Amino acid sequence: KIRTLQGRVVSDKMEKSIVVAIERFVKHPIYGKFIKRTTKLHVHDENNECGIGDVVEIRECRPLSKTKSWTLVRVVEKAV
Amino acid sequence: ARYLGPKLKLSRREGTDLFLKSGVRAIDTKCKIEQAPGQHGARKPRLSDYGVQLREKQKVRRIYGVLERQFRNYYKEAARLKGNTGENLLALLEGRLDNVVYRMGFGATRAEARQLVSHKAIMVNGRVVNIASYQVSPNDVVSIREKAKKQSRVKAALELAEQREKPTWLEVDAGKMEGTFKRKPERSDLSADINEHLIVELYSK
Amino acid sequence: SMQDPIADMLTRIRNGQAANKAAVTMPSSKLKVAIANVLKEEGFIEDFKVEGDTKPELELTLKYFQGKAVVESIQRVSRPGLRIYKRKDELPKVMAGLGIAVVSTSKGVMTDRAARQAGLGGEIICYVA
Amino acid sequence: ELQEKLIAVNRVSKTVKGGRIFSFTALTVVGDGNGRVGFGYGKAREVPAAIQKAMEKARRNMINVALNNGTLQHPVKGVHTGSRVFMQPASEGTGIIAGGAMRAVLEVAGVHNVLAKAYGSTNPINVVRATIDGLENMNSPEMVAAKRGK
Amino acid sequence: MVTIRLARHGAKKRPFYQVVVADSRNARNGRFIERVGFFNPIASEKEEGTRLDLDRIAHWVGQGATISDRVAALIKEVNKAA
Amino acid sequence: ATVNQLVRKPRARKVAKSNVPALEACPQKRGVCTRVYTTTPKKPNSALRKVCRVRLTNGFEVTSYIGGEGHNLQEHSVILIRGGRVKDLPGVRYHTVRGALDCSGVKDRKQARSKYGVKRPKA
RNA sequence: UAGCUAGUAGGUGGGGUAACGGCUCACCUAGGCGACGAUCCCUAGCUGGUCUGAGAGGAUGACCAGCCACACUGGAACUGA
RNA sequence: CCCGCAGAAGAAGCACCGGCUAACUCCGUGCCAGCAGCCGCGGUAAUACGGAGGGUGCAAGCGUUAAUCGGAAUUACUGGGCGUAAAGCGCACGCAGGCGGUUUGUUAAGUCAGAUGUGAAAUCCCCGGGCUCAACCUGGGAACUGCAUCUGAUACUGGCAAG
Ligand SMILES: [Mg+2]
Ligand SMILES: [Mg+2]
Ligand SMILES: [Mg+2]
Ligand SMILES: [Mg+2]
Ligand SMILES: [Mg+2]
Ligand SMILES: [Mg+2]
Ligand SMILES: [Mg+2]
Ligand SMILES: [Mg+2]
Ligand SMILES: [Mg+2]
Ligand SMILES: [Mg+2]
Ligand SMILES: [Mg+2]
Ligand SMILES: [Mg+2]
Ligand SMILES: [Mg+2]
Ligand SMILES: [Mg+2]
Ligand SMILES: [Mg+2]
Ligand SMILES: [Mg+2]
Repeated sequence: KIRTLQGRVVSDKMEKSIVVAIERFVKHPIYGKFIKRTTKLHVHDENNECGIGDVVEIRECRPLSKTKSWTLVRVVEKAV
Repeated sequence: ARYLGPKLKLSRREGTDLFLKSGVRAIDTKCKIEQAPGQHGARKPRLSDYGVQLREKQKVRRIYGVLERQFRNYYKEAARLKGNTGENLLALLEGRLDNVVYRMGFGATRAEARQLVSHKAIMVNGRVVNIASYQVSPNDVVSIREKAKKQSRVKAALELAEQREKPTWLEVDAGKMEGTFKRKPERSDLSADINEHLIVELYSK
Repeated sequence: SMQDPIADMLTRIRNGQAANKAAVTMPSSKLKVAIANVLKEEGFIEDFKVEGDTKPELELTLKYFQGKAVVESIQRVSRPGLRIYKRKDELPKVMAGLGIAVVSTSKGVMTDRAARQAGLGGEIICYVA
Repeated sequence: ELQEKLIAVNRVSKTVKGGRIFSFTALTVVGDGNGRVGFGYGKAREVPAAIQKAMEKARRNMINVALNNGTLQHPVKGVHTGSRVFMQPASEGTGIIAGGAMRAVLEVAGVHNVLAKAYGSTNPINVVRATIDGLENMNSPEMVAAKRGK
Repeated sequence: MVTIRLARHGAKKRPFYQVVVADSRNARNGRFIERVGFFNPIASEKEEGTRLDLDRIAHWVGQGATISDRVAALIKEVNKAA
Repeated sequence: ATVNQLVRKPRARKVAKSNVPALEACPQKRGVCTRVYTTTPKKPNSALRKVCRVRLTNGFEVTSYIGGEGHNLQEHSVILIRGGRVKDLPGVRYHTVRGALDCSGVKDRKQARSKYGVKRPKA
């Protein structure tokens, strides 16, 4: 359940894993202005049924691999 | 210390009697009210917009016999306590066991009183007190030590206590030589034309 | 304008009264009126008419007193790429309460007063005064 | 209760054919405890002969302010020439907090307790009126509902 | 070995201890879970002057709060049953 | 400027140059005195003032001034650098504290004795 | 300093830890990181907090307290919770 | 800590006074001696060097140096400028990035509201106690912009659908 995130499966050239850059917002701690950010994670997909250009929610969990601590939960959007 | 030097020579650098040495004559000759505060009495000391707050300083200051630092600590806090920081300052300068004890007939000159308190010869609200810079809150049971009620100082002093514009913010019966600070000396009743619209600036830089 | 609308609105009025103009005009929009109410119903304008069921038109009838204008101190704030948001303990208070700041709270847009009165924050807008 | 206090007295000069001359300049303002203010400015070949002209022109041609109890009310801010000034309402107790001109031009303008500061140049003959400019906009809390309400 | 011991926090000569539930191998008065009452060694009869939060005491002893002597004495010294 | 124009490269403080290199937080350092001389002032002034090139403990050899009338400062005579520059003397960004280590304080100076070096006149 | 990285990024099975994991090994895929600034160079123990300041902000991390690291230098394991 | 015992007795110094800056005179010197934070002082009548007289300011301390912030809105979100004072690329196209006319529906991420954990204690601050006061010690509360979570709000912003 956690919270997940409809990140972007920017990468998939891996096996059972996919690099995903999550978009994020935040006010500047000084000038104050909503700015976009990124959260590139190494998700896990045993069946590898995600795909690039797609959109999916990622959830954190047991440290699967050195950097990979998240797994695929669902594929909201996809296609290209 | 507290100047410990010539009182008149210091009163000249101000003019308006700063109390201190009294209980007799003073003023009009025997002092030289702004006649020669030093040597250039003639040469007009045309102060600046700054000279005021600064010259004012010595008055609300030396008149009570205090140092330069001890004063700041007072003023700084004189702002913390909610309310008009201005007068809120004179109050503390009043509750001081110095002027308090003094303003009740005891001792001719505040300094003459500072000695009494310092020498255990003073008592307040039961327990004895020998520290001048003691914030004497109202309602206290002030009174000279019965271990010296009849000495001389307080005697030849309590006499002029009458001439001293009878304080209202308090009630002191020269009788058994006791008194109690009724309530805060509301600026007005504080018989003084002194200007405080500077004390708040010179220390607000 | 060719980017931010509301920005022009607040201007149009401040400009008009600047030169004792009758009443400037601009293409009406839902948000434009929500900010308009807080003008006529908040003492700042006579009233606003409409024109065009598809191509509307706002009509802020400016005002002036003795020998000067009424709404003589208006400015935008939560402009794009700089939008401002604040909580109840942060709510504005235009010119020491003497002025007003349109605030788009979750419960419709309304003057600074209705903000605290209703107890809530909202997208601060201009500083009418 | 017309209060009058000097602001500044520079010398100012000018060169000419034979040699060069001078015309001392005097800056002064005027006002009453109530809340009126009326500055001025004059000059002459002597400190006094000029100081008087300045005041006279000052005591004349003046404007009033909606001065409150003793301080101000809303955020006052008047500008003029090369100088920006800001004045804030200092609650009772905090005496007049100002530097040069902006100071003297207030202890007579009625305002007793207020803390303000400038931004631009410190030029006196410019900072003075710069303060008045603020007063110029200092409207009162009342009357507003009149211009707007009904 | 958590327990409710005493920790000196008063000025020199005029000590003002502070009972708190902390670890056994903990420093003088550093690392600590939660301060349960105190104890002011003076006098002059000022109504009170040495609370203790009795109810909090038990909250931990349930496990293994090795409440030291002095502190344990506090429970008694103060109206534990009143 | 523009908010975003900053987000790229926010404003920055201009690192002030410590007009006192042979400082290193040290309010003063000992010396060695490589040599002492008598140079001339800038341009608007005259008179040959007294200066000295003392070598600091950190090998930061520099030159200092010798305030006050007269001085016993010889050559190998060690001194304690004070700091503070001068005007007529170019480069000289330090002064020798009189009445300390080897350098003796002024002579017969019955005024502002704290400077230089003169412990009470005679009481 | 504009490129950087093979146990490198991930996957299988052995092995291993108190326990997840290239932690390690064999094999397989050829990834992974980077201008939202990697890699490299200089510097620095981190925080509560401290100083200054109207505030925002700037400077700082001594003594008190929490955390981390270090114990002649480099290296290693033994006992044991 | 309290009592008593002689006896003013044993207990003042430092800096500054040309302008910023409170506080002036007289001598000696003569671009020499030297002063100097800045502007600048001195080449026979120095309030600026040195001494004295005096005064001004601090106080068991005073002054000099070193160091941070302040002033400095002088890196400026608050809170700045770019015709000539420093400052518009020689000019276009355009990726990323930033920004987005208008109406409705939907979403509820930005945002607003309330609840909850949590943001150690101690500094700080409000009130109030304990040292004769104060320094200091100490009770309670506030506060800890924060982080996340739960449930709501839907005006604006963002997403989707329809234009
Ligand atoms: Mg004119
Ligand atoms: Mg300037
Ligand atoms: Mg210096
Ligand atoms: Mg494995
Ligand atoms: Mg180090
Ligand atoms: Mg500031
Ligand atoms: Mg070793
Ligand atoms: Mg002067
Ligand atoms: Mg000198
Ligand atoms: Mg002479
Ligand atoms: Mg700044
Ligand atoms: Mg500029
Ligand atoms: Mg140019
Ligand atoms: Mg061009
Ligand atoms: Mg805290
Ligand atoms: Mg929408």
